[PDB]
Amino acid sequence: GRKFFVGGNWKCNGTTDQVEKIVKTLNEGQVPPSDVVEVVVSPPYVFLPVVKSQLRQEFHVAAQNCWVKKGGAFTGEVSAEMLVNLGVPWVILGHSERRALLGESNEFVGDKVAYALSQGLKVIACVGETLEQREAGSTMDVVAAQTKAIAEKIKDWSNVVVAYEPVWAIGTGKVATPAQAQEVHASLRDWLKTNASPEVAESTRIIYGGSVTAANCKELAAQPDVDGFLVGGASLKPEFIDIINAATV
Amino acid sequence: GSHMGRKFFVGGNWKCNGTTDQVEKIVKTLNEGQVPPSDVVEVVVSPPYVFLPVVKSQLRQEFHVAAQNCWVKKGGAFTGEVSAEMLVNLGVPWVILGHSERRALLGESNEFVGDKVAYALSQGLKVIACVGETLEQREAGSTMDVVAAQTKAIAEKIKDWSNVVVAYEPVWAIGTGKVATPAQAQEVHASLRDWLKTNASPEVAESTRIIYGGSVTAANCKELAAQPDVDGFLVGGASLKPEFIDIINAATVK
Repeated sequence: GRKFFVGGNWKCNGTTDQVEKIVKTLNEGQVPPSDVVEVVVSPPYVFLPVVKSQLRQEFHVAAQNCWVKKGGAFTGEVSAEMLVNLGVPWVILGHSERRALLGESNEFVGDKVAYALSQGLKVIACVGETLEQREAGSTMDVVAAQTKAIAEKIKDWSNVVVAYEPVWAIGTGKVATPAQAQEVHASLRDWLKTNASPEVAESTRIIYGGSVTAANCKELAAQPDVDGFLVGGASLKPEFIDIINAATV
Repeated sequence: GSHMGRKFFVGGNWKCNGTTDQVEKIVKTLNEGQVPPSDVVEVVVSPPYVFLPVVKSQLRQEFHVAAQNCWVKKGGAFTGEVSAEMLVNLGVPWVILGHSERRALLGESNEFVGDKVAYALSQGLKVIACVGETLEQREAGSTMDVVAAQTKAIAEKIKDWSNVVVAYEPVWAIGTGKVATPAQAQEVHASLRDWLKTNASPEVAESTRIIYGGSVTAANCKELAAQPDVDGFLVGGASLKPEFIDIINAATVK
């Protein structure tokens, strides 16, 4: 039904030599065919050209962010139409690090997703609640509000992937387990069924954006409402190849 | 009067503009341009992040590239951001920090910008540090209160100003319908240099380039260059155009 999706978010990491090595490893990696798994890798802006030119054609690149509207007098920002012009097909929007550290609001993220889609980008849209929010019993309230801010602004989900980030397991004493992931993914999919449409809920990939390793990827992949991963640290490692192969689960 | 003269400095801020073929054309025009030698003028061009590779690879030797921003500290778990050490590794020697658009639209605080400048320098980047007041601030009589606060936030975090260029942006004359005269630019630049004299040192005041980041065209660049405390420009829109070459040549006014 839904094609397994694996995204690698490099975050703010990379040197010319390290990028050379990562691309070599990606290109030499033994992975399932493209009808089994969809693979997207996301370098920092400055490495998008060299990665896009060297990367195997089954794998596509994503920017880690883009501006909320048309380009122009926005020093330091990269516009959606700029990325599209460059041939970059994907963008990550609303990552928890940008919501938390760069103050990106629900509404701001929703507007970014809508604008990115309008220019022809495909979007990985991130949602997720904090430990405080989870312990207050507000997990679905918060995730619903984040997702609604996006849903209100778009009317085509065909090029959207939703990533759930268990922010409550970042820097805390808590581990997000596959059972816990599945519970949120199922709840999110039900939210989509009720608030977008049953068709959108059925066809939209919901990927897990918690810690993903070779050690836990297969058990995560086996959860019925987990459609793949947004990988953090392991995306910089040969381990990423093993994670992609969890698609066959 | 001990210090060697300040080398004229012309930076081009492309802002959030650029396509593959346009960027190719811009760089070819720069490469074909007749300009003074590098002992007379220092030229820096600042493309969006995604065009830093191709611009660096094609741009004439005498000219150097700048990023339009970088992150406040060491890299890591900061999705969407680009670290100073990453830029150094890529071979990008300059960065623009504290641009008025980032202060206003991305909410970059005085201290945030000051931390960015200190960290960029610590990694070996050269910095174009931007300051300037809004129309409201200017009409409130707060021009130097605001610019002092912005500049203090940088000054309190660094010792060595050698690789800093300060850009004064008359935000009050950017998009408001007001214009700034070269006389008004000179007034602020002189006041800012006097602030540096007292709050850093007279040597820092004498050696530090203070460049004008208001509207610069081929038509007004020579009169701006003629101002004694204007050491060059941070050019906006004209930096995408052949006109940028004419602006670089205003260095000979000195």
